[PDB]
Amino acid sequence: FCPGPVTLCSDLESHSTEAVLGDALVDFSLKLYHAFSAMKKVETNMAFSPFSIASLLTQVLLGAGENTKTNLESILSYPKDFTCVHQALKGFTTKGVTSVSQIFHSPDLAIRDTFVNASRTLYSSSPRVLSNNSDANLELINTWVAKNTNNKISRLLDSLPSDTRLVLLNAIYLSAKWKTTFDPKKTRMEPFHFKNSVIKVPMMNSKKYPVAHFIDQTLKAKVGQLQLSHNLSLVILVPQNLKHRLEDMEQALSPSVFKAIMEKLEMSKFQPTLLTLPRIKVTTSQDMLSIMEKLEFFDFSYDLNLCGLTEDPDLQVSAMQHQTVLELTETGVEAAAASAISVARTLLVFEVQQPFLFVLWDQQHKFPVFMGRVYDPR
Repeated sequence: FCPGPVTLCSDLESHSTEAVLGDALVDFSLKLYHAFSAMKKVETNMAFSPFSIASLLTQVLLGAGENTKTNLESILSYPKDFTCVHQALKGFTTKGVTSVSQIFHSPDLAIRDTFVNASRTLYSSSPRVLSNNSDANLELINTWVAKNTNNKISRLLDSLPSDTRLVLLNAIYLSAKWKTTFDPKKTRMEPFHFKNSVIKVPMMNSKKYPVAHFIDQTLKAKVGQLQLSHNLSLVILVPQNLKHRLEDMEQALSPSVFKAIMEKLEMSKFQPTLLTLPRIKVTTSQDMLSIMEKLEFFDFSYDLNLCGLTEDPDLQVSAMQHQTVLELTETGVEAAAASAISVARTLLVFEVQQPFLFVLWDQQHKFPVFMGRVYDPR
């Protein structure tokens, strides 16, 4: 027994589910954030895409039965009978990233016909078959990923198991950039508070950068939003004083707090601000089967039901890999506006000079495209 293929939703029904999906992706983002943080060493930079990971998992969900279906739904925070999710996900795609997801399988694993067309339609690729030797396959996968990421991700995999039957892959990079360009002639070495010490890093600077910002009292953090191209923004969360550790802020960032931060920002206006921050440059490669286990999802390596994908009775995911590349330097779409001098006696300020958490936020559909943290900008 296996659930028959999911039925397509009308356009109207699919638009109604955007808000549900937005809510789930926020929930899911936080579960990932803590699991990513639990896998990594204590004071490290990281960046991941809840959206593109969710999309990959949802494409797997498309082929799941039994407990795996329920277990995936829980992880993803989807309610039962969320059948339009596969179309809504496709509608949320942002052109400010290039994301590539793919399922690769051995030749001895037969993919069902009903999964092939559903997959292509809804996720823009049907599963791809691997070769009969594994050296060939590594290079097949890495070349495919390079090809499809305009060479930003050229080594998604270092190795593969020798008995590889099913591989799940997502690679993603940010192509959007700052709506307002930073003047590279102003970038300056400034202090950044890291460990108990002060280090100097290059900081992008403006005296009047449009920033929407406030102070959140539950987080004890300054919250600032910078506008990007493609209806995306970067939201930066920095603990107020050096008194506060990023760790404590991480704990306090619940889904309600997170949501509230986002609803507040949609209503906060962008204002001329004295702004200082490092260049943000983070690449993270993560074995996602360890993350799925941290999230207490075990099905990929034990008792898997992907009956919709394949009839094969002895199935496990041999590898699941995610890579984000996220880079924001001075380059922006538009030149800074001008003002005549000071006029102002009081100027707004937002300076990023200690470890911080970030969310790259989709303003149109209200979800996190990326999330992560920077401890050391070098």
